[PDB]
Amino acid sequence: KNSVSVDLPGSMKVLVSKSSNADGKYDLIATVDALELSGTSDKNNGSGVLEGVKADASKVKLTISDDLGQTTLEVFKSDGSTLVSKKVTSKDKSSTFELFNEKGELSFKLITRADKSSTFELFNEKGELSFKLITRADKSSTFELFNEKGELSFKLITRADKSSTFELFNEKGELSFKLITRADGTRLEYTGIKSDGSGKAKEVLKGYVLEGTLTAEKTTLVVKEGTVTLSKNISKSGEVSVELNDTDSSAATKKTAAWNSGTSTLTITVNSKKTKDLVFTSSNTITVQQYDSNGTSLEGSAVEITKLDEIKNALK
Amino acid sequence: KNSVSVDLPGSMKVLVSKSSNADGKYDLIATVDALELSGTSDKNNGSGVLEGVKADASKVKLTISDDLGQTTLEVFKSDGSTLVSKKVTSKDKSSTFELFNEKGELSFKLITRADKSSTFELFNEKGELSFKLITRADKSSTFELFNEKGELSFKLITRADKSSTFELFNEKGELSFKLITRADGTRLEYTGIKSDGSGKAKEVLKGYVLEGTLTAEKTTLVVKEGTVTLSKNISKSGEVSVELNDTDSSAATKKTAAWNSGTSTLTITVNSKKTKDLVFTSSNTITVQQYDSNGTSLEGSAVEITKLDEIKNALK
Repeated sequence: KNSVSVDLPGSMKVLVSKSSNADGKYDLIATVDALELSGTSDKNNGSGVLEGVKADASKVKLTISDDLGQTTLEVFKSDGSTLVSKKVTSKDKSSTFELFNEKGELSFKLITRADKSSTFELFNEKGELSFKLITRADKSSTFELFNEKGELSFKLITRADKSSTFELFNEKGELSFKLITRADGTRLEYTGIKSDGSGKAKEVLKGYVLEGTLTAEKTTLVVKEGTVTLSKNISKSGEVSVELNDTDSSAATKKTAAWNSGTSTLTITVNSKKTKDLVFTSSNTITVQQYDSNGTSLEGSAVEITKLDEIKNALK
Repeated sequence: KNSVSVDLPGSMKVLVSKSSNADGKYDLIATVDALELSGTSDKNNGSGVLEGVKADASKVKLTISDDLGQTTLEVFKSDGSTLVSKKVTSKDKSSTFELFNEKGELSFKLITRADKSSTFELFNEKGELSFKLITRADKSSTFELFNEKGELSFKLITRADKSSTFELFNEKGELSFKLITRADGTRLEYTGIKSDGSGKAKEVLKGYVLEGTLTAEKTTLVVKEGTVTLSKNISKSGEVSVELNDTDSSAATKKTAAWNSGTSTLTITVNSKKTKDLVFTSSNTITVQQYDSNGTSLEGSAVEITKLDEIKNALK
């Protein structure tokens, strides 16, 4: 009737009486949704057990630890045993919530972190895990889906800059198809992936697309023109490196190339003179600039390429 | 060899040869991803069929309708029968896309409407719906998860203003649990929903919660103090209306109340004078203001209630 209001983990509040009762203990009052829960503690700091019974004989039990460092809120059906919901909170939430179905079986679990990381686990009518939503502080995401065989059937990975990774899984739960949408809407598509992770690959750029294969730790993309093969390689890391071979054997026309990962530039040489620099830009575009008749300095401006034809023209 | 470019549905380009080929027909060129497609048409406008073979013998077929109003893009495996992918675009995107597994069965289907809108659909083992994502033009997204019988298992709706509806379904795919989160963070939840819509309902406001019942047409939330019941009804749509009954028989003390929906104000009367205005606001708060001793005008300011007890003091 006169006493203090302490705060509790979860932004809940408890009023403790500052004067004992018959048994030397202290009265607790707290309002869960619309019920006024009450209890008795030896302690006088707001810790203890509070219980209440709903208009529909539904039991509510609220436990606060000695050091006010944890709260458990349990709701039971009218038989005081099979539960409706369970919420556990420390600091600074740090949280775990559980909703059960009308049957007392678990329907979903939400684990919420201090930084505000979610892991959402949802459970199906058979008691298995159907899907999972992971969210980390920066809002980047993982949506995982499962099937009868207790394996992945689909996964979407989002990053706050839009960029995503889209995956589909085969009969045995092995990856068979992957689509990586970049920042700028450029895409890498992987198809027919095998148990050993080999497959077909395809890079969709602005106005043209490059094709090739998937292996071990790399993707190899290839453009052919007469006797020349230009290769773009993307490693496990996402390391881009470029190479060129020419089967033509006459030192007058044979192209040879040098790659410089520092500047992301492939330099083509013919007849001991530099001819072109191909630049692989951080905007997932290629540019092409020619050198002088000396092959010592670059002339004009770098030219942004539009279509596979122009890539082939620089290889001619 | 080549002479005149034409633009096509689904951001493509065809090179039609001005003047006939070797037989009155016209030669056509288009580049689908990394492949040169070639064809011959009667018409010289950019219409016709273009085929080609990938390096892995997969076959590509581009069909452009005679008026340039439909394109059809298809990829087969070697064998030219079992499809890899099928895109059909029109005026003006307006497009459906389809992807098939290694067996030629359908894996996903993306339909994108003219107004940038889109339904996405994912399939399982016996080619039936696992999930659907429907995104309307104004961003509003809808996620639908189906159980292994193709009844609903989970549904999530996010409106343009971040307000949402979260729904869970039972073994018969009837709704059992509904969570409406409003734009302001307040919530309406409904549990144990039966096959006729009835259930328990809660409204989580800032500081307190009101409890009561759901019915085929309406929510009814109920606070009692002594002989008096105050009822908040939220409708089929979402119209709030409030009513008050007092079982008290003495005219000296019995409350009666007038609802005024245009102002969202409940006015309580006792002994033929007005006493209080409960005002239900568009911020989902309640406020109380007393009348002067005449019961003819309002004294002081309106006070915002922060907990249930207060509503209940108001009702004494």
